[PDB]
Amino acid sequence: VHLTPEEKSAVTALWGKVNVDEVGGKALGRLLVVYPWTQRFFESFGDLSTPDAVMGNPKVKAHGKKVLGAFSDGLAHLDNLKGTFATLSELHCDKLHVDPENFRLLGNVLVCVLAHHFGKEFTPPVQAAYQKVVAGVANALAHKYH
Amino acid sequence: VHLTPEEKSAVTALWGKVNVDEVGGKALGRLLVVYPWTQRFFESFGDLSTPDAVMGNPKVKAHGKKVLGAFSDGLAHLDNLKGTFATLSELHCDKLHVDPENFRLLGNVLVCVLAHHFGKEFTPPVQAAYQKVVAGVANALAHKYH
Amino acid sequence: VLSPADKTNVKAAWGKVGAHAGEYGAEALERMFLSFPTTKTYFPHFDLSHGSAQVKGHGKKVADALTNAVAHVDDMPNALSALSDLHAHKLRVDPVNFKLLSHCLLVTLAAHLPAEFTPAVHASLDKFLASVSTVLTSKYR
Amino acid sequence: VLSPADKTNVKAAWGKVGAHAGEYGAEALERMFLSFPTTKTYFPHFDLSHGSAQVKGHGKKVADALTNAVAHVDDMPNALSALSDLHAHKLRVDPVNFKLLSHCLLVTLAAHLPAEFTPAVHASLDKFLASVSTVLTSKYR
Ligand code: HEM
Ligand code: HEM
Ligand code: HEM
Ligand code: HEM
Repeated sequence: VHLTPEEKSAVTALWGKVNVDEVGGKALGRLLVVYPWTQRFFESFGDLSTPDAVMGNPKVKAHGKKVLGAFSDGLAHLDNLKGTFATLSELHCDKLHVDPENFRLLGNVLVCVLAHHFGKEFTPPVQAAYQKVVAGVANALAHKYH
Repeated sequence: VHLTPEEKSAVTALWGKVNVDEVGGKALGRLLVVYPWTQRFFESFGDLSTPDAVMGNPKVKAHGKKVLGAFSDGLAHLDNLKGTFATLSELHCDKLHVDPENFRLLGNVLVCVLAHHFGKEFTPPVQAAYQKVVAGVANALAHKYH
Repeated sequence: VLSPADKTNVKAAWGKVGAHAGEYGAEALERMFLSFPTTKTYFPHFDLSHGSAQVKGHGKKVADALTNAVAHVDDMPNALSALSDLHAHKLRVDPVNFKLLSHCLLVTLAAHLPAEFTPAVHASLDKFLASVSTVLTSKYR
Repeated sequence: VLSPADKTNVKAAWGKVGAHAGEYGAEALERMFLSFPTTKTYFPHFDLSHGSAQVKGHGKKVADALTNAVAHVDDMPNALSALSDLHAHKLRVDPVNFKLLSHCLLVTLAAHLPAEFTPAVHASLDKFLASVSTVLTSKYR
């Protein structure tokens, strides 16, 4: 993903202030609320019946964590996204059957959450860098689909 | 992009049958008829106010043959579509100010025209190959946007 | 909105499809699974191989929905109502996939309609399939 | 469409935008231009430099149209009719770009309205902007 050196810098600096169960949990939870069809993967969770329900779900939170952890490690490999996500891309296609469009939606929600959480600090140039990151991650997770 | 032997073979073979000149006019004409907002770029071609006007316009045919001619030239470089279309890419960004979404629309219309012209010979598998090619060309012509 | 020329072109086109609607449905589905492998994520239970009777039967149903909609072009949200619920409330296919199916239906119609699939008819059929796609996703949230 | 609840949420949130209309519009436009450079293709006739008067003025008009939309939420296609004519007949911006500006508008609102931007409110605003985008593209073809 063609980030500039300073864009990489911006992403990392900002990412240092993120707690993830909180942030991962927040991004996944808002995905399920704003785009509720993504819950299709979530019959198991029972109450996802309201926004407060989704956001407080310990299940959602633990999965947010798992998802952003993977996403966090990709920041260490920004020149190797297809590589670092390949066997993960295969899992999501072969076993989990998740339409890659869901990755794009999560990415936009992750951006919205980051803006909400950091406020003015989430400047237009910072956002643009993160938009490349979330696009690169989605594209890497989609790459082994067949 | 990446095509299987089956796919490259279908692309080459079908295109041997393609009168690029005729297919160009038809594809550009259809783009302007089907997605009429694309006419915003062709104001100097004159009258484009009905399907019959667009499809009978000689500047539309002329330009179609230039577009598809450049597309054709690209089929001989399927493994470095970016390097092959970089110049054109720059032209379309910096001089012509053409939103790359237009390229996706033309690929989808080009696919419809090959289907229409070739009928049953444009099999699902041949389509799949062309879909990979047109999405490649489009990402290539979008690549130098900034 | 679908214009009266659109509705005319759609009825003329679908009228020419005739008893092959069902067949063109499955073909549209095969084209979609091959051209756009991500759509296969919604059919993990189906054998999606060429010739699959599951694909053929599902194609018949899709083609049949499109038939009712033509039959009732002036009030498509009614004709299709039962069906938008099903997608909005159960199947939960992301909206982006409807454009992919639509494109593949258009390619199938083009491949079988040498005379009928004029630019004007192509234009009307694309608007019709977008309209169907909009009805089918209208209750999604 | 928009439920009574989405209408309530939109009015409440946009109400807090208040006199920051131009600032938030201009900000959203700037977010769009940096995040999605292809959108600059529609504004080659602007100085898109940071701070430019052209971006600030257009920001204002975009936000004022949205205040118009919020204020006539029970009748947006009429309220928006002139603007839908304009994008359909003249500007002719490809519909995909409306998703990109709507996203940047959500981001701007998130960054500025920490209290108001709950998950429920985020959802109603996303639906509202999609509705706006639909009316603005309804006459395209
Ligand atoms: C931001 C992009 C994403 C990343 C980096 C990511 C990462 C991961 C990782 C590391 C796992 C570990 C799975 C395991 O072996 O237990 C996982 C599992 C899983 N993912 Fe993704 N994920 C992403 C997006 C999504 C989205 C948007 C959805 C659905 C809307 C989804 C659905 C799932 C499911 C259903 C599992 C299995 C969970 C379980 O069985 O406990 N993923 N993901
Ligand atoms: C996607 C494949 C396309 C290819 C390969 C392509 C190629 C070309 C070529 C070869 C030229 C002639 C310029 C030159 O080198 O002298 C051209 C010009 C141009 N292109 Fe594209 N084109 C593509 C799609 C599009 C689309 C979809 C649009 C807009 C809807 C567009 C808008 C234009 C315009 C407005 C001109 C200038 C025409 C004039 O001379 O007035 N192109 N392109
Ligand atoms: C032109 C747009 C579409 C139409 C008209 C349509 C129509 C239908 C119909 C008629 C059924 C069966 C209803 C019944 O059982 O009574 C159905 C089911 C289904 N549709 Fe859609 N559909 C469309 C788009 C899509 C798309 C794009 C996808 C996914 C890519 C999709 C995925 C499904 C699935 C997974 C089922 C259930 C199939 C099964 O397991 O039997 N549909 N649809
Ligand atoms: C929320 C969606 C949008 C709203 C509310 C909106 C509103 C407006 C308004 C109020 C104007 C000024 C018209 C006048 O002079 O009376 C305008 C013009 C314009 N809009 Fe839109 N618009 C939207 C989406 C878009 C998008 C997505 C694009 C392209 C990325 C775009 C491109 C333009 C352009 C190029 C102009 C003319 C600018 C000028 O030269 O002054 N619009 N829009």
